[PDB]
Amino acid sequence: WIDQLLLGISLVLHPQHDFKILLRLDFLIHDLPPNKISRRSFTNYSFKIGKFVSWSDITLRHILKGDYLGALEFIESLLQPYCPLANLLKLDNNTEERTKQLMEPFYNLSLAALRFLIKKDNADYNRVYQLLMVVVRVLQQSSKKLDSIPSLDVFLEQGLEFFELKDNAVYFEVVANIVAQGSVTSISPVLFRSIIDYYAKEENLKVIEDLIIMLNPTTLDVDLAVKLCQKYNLFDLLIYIWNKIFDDYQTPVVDLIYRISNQSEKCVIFNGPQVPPETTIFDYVTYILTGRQYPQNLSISPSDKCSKIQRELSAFIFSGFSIKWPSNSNHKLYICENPEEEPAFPYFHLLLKSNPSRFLAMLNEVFEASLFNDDELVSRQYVIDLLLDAMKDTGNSDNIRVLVAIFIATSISKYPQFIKVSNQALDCVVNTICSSRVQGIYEISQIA
Amino acid sequence: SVVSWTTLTHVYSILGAPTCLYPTATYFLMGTSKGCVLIFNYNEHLI
Amino acid sequence: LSSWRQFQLFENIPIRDPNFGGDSLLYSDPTLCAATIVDPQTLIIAVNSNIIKVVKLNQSQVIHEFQSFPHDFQITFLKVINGEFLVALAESIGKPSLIRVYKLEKLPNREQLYHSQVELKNGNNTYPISVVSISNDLSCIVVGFINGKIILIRGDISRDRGSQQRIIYEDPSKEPITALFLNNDATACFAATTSRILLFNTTGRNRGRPSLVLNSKNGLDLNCGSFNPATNEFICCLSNFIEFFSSSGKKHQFAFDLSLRKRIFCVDKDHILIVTEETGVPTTSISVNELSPTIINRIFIIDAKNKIISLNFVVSSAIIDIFSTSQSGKNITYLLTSEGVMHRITPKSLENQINIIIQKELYPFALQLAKQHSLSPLDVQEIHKKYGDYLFKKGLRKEATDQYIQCLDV
Repeated sequence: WIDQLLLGISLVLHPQHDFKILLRLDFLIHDLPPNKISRRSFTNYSFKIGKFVSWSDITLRHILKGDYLGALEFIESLLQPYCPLANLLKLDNNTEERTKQLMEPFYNLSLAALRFLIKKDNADYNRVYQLLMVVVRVLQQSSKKLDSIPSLDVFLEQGLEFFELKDNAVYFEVVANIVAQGSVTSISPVLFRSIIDYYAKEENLKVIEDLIIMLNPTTLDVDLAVKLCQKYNLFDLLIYIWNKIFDDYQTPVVDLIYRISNQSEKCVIFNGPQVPPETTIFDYVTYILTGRQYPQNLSISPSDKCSKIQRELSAFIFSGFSIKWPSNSNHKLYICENPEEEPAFPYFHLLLKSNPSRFLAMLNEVFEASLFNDDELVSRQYVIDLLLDAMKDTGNSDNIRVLVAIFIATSISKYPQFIKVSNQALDCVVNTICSSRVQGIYEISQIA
Repeated sequence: SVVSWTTLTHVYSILGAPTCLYPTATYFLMGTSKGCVLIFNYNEHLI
Repeated sequence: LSSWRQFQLFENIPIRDPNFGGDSLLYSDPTLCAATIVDPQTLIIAVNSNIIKVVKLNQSQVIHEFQSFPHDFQITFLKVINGEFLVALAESIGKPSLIRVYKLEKLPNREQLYHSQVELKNGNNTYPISVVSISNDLSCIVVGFINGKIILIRGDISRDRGSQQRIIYEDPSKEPITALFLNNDATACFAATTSRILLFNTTGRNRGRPSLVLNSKNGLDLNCGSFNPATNEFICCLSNFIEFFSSSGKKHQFAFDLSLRKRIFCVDKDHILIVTEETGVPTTSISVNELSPTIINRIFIIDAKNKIISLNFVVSSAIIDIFSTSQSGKNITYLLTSEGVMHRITPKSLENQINIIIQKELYPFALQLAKQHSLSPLDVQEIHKKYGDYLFKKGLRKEATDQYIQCLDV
């Protein structure tokens, strides 16, 4: 019996639970009668006694070895609750105060390791990534609930200033791709701003998206993020925050509408000199209606909550009363500047008049979704009737009428459930499809 | 691994001046075919 | 294509799995999960998404079977390395994809019994994995997704950690990766995303950009590329062109009409094996009675150097995957259909080829065809003799005497 729980032909086995041996030794060199563990201690003529050593001694040897990663992994393995040799390793038996007294020299030596590498021009992308990932994960499992032990965020800020005079070229890169793979969120605002500035004088424009896409909304930092986005005019990122954090979708739509109808003075979300392209409203609605988060592909986080959002957007888009300012209000905005003409579906009319081709493409994409399926409520018949009545009344220069007729013909081409149309109604479409002087669409008209 | 071995060569000198042995709290005893048990302290101190 | 001539110079034999009789269905379960042959007498199969079995096709009797991995480990691909490890890979919808490696001649019976683990960790868990490539010496592995993301893993995989998950290239406009081929083992990579075929360098010093832009005007569809290992070439397919891109980048363009591709594969650095699917042809003159059944795939084997068509036959149902390996000097190919057949394609004897070609009456072509393999002089003299008499019997004598000039000593 080596100890109270450890028990020892050419291996100390713990009696508790399994009887697996500890390790192996070669006593033949020491001239091993065979039978000839006293007080936790032990060739041909001389007397040799073997004794255990300290973990700190092993760490010191690893320092002399020139590599700290071995000692890093050794300490991490020792940090596990299963330490049958804790008493033999001059450590406290219970794991709680064992981890309490440890993991401080872990932090100090991890800090010293980066300085050791940067001293001998260790600019290789390999070693730094491995060491940083190991440190990050190890600090991640150990939930720091006690005194001292600065969080992982503080460690990154400390390590940032170590690289200086062009040495910050790849350290930001090594900090990145951990957000991409995903093992930590809630980074320090200062380092966030530094990384944003570093990639600002560069044309990445894509690593930033993921940098915000994965990172949890628990760390808000909205004001700083909003200011950075406004300075960099990053409208796709701007809309996402309002979609998720501010929990408002009508406000971006109203801002885009104001940007459209010569009313940029009333915009709130977008106020910088740069103006987003008008096509955003022709893709954001597509994403929301079918179910999607702009600009990514994931439909929705909450299942049932999406129904309210889609019903709200569908009611607002195809309204016919020119609803008032979002939320409770006493006055109503207008599509046009002077409010005298009767607004019979003004928003839909404006959207159709702004761009025929993109609007038709968006509608064609929307019909293939399950939103119009019955499963107020808007069906395909309502939209087809709206377009059919919008066909006449000479309100178009015949540049949009032909496209509308083509789209109606294509929509009524397929009908197991779509729509039944009166015979006289088809006469207008048939006449319009081949009575216009517009050119460049001869090939499309034939197949349609 | 962490088993550092410390060796004292004074055993041969003491024998000149190895069947079984047993260590005490501070010293050790050795017995062989000589028939005289040898007591040796850890500080090179000697029936 | 009918522009060139048709030959018959590869021995093709189809066989049916005999275990299909009764309930011992070796090939009836949907097993789109990939397989791979090791030597001309062995075969591996995956089934039920976590069972691996080995079968000796010489007698169609199961030798050993095992099941590993937790649930939802849907096996995607399966292939053998230049050595013998036979890596295995799969994915889960929520759980991050885990890749592990086994060893040949060491069959597992317990649960894990692995040798190494790979921990590909993309953002969340979506966008299932696409074509992958692994180094011959187990040094670097390149993985491509179906959104525009390319990832690389380096270091030692056999014994050390498969770390260094550095991401290279982002591919804006959200285009899926269609082909990732590792070049000569030292340092090169070929990429494609249905446009802008790229010449990536695995040094890792790229600034998130195409290392060497090339033909950034078009691309190709899924699993439509090949790679000759002998001369480090990039045999691929285009709308009406075939390319021979090298390490530095050359262009040996050809001319051919091919507008219905689905899969291509090279064989022996001189013949390329393709599979063709057409499913009829629509036109105004003819009338489509109903949903016509898909005409089964027609297989062509194009040949380099001289322009000729090797074989053209029909298969039973479809093609799942192709193995196409052989340790001997000759090389053989293998196909797996829907129900499962073992079409064997082997090179025929040279004497049979010369006999059929002289039956075809194209003797002058047979001259250099025999010259390619450097036949014995006696065979050359015999060929000259038969050509000379076959010319003489027609009625022309001058060229017959010209052939007889070196037809002597026989």
